[PDB]
Amino acid sequence: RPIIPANLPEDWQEALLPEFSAPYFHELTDFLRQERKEYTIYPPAPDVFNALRYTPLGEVKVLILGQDPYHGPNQAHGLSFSVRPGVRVPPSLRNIYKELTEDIPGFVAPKHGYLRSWAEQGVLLLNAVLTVRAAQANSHQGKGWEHFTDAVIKAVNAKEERVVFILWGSYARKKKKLITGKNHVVIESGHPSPLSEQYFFGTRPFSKTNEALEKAGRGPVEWQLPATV
DNA sequence: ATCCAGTCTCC
DNA sequence: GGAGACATGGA
Ligand SMILES: [Cl-]
Repeated sequence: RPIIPANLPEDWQEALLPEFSAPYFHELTDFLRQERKEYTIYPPAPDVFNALRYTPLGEVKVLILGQDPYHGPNQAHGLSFSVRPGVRVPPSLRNIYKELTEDIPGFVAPKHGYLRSWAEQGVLLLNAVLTVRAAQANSHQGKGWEHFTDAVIKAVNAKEERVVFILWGSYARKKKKLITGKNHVVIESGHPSPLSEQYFFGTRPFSKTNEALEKAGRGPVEWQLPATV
């Protein structure tokens, strides 16, 4: 039987039905059940598909693709790079904020790390791999997620209206060949982790995104976050 | 003071 | 991919 996540927007359910029905996805699911039995796996299972829940396929105008979820306790909750109200801003997101402060005039980094207000504007906050074992970055690489996130990329690429794809890191950048739509734009760099920050700083992805959207008659993203959440 | 938050080079 | 070099600014 297909293993279909609950409460997805209908457009995602229709686009991704073949994935939820596929043998590779059944095998990925079985592996993840074993992993959750034997280890602490992030994010919590109810949150794994939250990026799709918060940004319907029809609303996507920017697709941010990181590597894999944050791998410490109470960090990841399915929107890449985001943390819940109350949670310390992780290093990657501190670096995102540093780059925004330089790239977008007037951006003021808030004390929180909650990025829901970006998802609500059409920014799909994805990672190439959607789960991780505690303390072990990229521990779930190469187990089936990449086929599923290829399918997500492909569904967005099939849209006619311009989407900006921002590929952060080597693993996310493997998706570049799938982005063939004539109206789409790809921005790529190193990941914003402090361990790769020399490959991220100065790449101006936020302004480049807004310029591309504007030239296509799409509205820019409001990158400023609320001061409190 | 230690620990802990990627990607390049050769084979 | 494997092994190692070089990767950081804070709690
Ligand atoms: Cl994440």
